[PDB]
Amino acid sequence: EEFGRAFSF
Amino acid sequence: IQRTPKIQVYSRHPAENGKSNFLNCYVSGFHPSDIEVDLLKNGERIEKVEHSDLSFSKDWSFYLLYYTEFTPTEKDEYACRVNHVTLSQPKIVKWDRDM
Amino acid sequence: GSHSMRYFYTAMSRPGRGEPRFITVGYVDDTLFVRFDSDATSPRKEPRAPWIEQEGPEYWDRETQISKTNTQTYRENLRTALRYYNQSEAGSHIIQRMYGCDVGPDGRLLRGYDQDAYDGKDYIALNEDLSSWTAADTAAQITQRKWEAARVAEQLRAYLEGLCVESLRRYLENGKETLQRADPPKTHVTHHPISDHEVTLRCWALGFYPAEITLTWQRDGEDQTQDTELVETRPAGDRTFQKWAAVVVPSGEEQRYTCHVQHEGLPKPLTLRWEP
Repeated sequence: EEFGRAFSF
Repeated sequence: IQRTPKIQVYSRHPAENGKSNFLNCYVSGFHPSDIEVDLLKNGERIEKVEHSDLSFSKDWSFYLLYYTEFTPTEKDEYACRVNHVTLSQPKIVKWDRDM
Repeated sequence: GSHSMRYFYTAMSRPGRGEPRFITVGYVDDTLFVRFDSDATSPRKEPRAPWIEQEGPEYWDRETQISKTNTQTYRENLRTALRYYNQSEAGSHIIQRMYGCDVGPDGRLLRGYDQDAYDGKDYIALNEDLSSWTAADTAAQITQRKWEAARVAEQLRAYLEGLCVESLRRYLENGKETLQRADPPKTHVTHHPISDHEVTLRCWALGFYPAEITLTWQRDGEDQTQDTELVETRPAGDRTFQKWAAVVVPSGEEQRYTCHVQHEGLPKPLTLRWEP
C-alpha cells in the first residue's frame, strides 16, 4: 500500500 | 544528461526449431524514457508485439522488455531494432541463440 | 529471507503533446504487483499479480485516488522544477521517485527509502535516519526547506515503520507460494572456439528468481573479474531471470577454469566446468 500523502516541490 | 540503451535479444526457453517459444528484446540503462523497439522476422516488423510496464533501476535508468511468441526455424532470422534520442540511426541487433 | 516493497513513479512532460504522463509501478522484491498509467482509457491502479487481486474494493479506490492525486501533484512539480532551474517550457523533462521499505525474515523494518530525481540526476533523498534530507543542489535545497518546514520526514517515517511494513507483511503471506519461493538457477558451461589459439567458455544461469545472483570465473583458483564478460541479468518473461559470464581461454587450458555460482536458491555455492 502506498503512502497516501503528497507534498509538492 | 542522456544514456543510450543496452540491448539484448534472446529466447525465454532454450532454442529448439519447431518448438514454440518467446522472442525477447530487453532494452535497459537508457534515459530519457521515450524509446522505439520493433522485433523483426527476416527483416520485417512483427505485429502485435507486447511490452512490460516502464520501470527503472537504482541508477534511475529505464528498462523495458519487448516480446512476442514465435516458433524458430533454421532459415528464419530474427532481430530487434531500437531507436532512441541518443541514436542517430536505428540500431539493429540480431538474435544469436548462443547469446 | 529478506524482502522489499518499492513504488516507482515516472512523470514526463511532453510540450505540445498534452499534459505530462504519470506512471506508477509497485514491486515486492522482483515481482511487479500493481500499475497505474495516466494515459490509460480509464486510469486506475490495476493488479499485476494474483495475490493482490483479493484486496478489497476500498483498497483499489484508495490506491487509485492516490495515483490520480499524484498525477496532478507531479505535473505541478514539473512546473516548479522549470522555475528552480530557470528552464523554458519547450523541453521535455522527467521526475522520478522510488520509495519503500526492506524487512528482514522476522518482518521487522530493516531500512526505509524515499528518493527523487530530475532528468535522471539525484534531486533529494530521505536519509536512512528517516528524519533528515540530502539535497543534490541549491534547487533541491529549496524543496528541502519546504519539507523541513512541513515536517514531511516525520510523516514518511510513520508510514515506513507502519503501513509500509504492515502491507508488505500481508502481501508476503498472501503470495507466499511465489514471493517466498526462490527458484535456483539451472546452469551449464558452453564451449565456443574463437580461433586455433583461444576458445570461449560461457557459464549460463537460467530460470532463477529472485534476480540477485553472482557468476564468476576462476583460473587456477583465481578470480578473473577484469577478464570476464558479464551480461546484465535479464528477464525471461515468466517471472524468472537469466545471466551468463564468459571468458576467453587458450586452447587446451579449459580445465584450469571454473565457474562459480551463488544464488539464494542454492544451499551452497556451485562450481562448474566445461564438460567435454
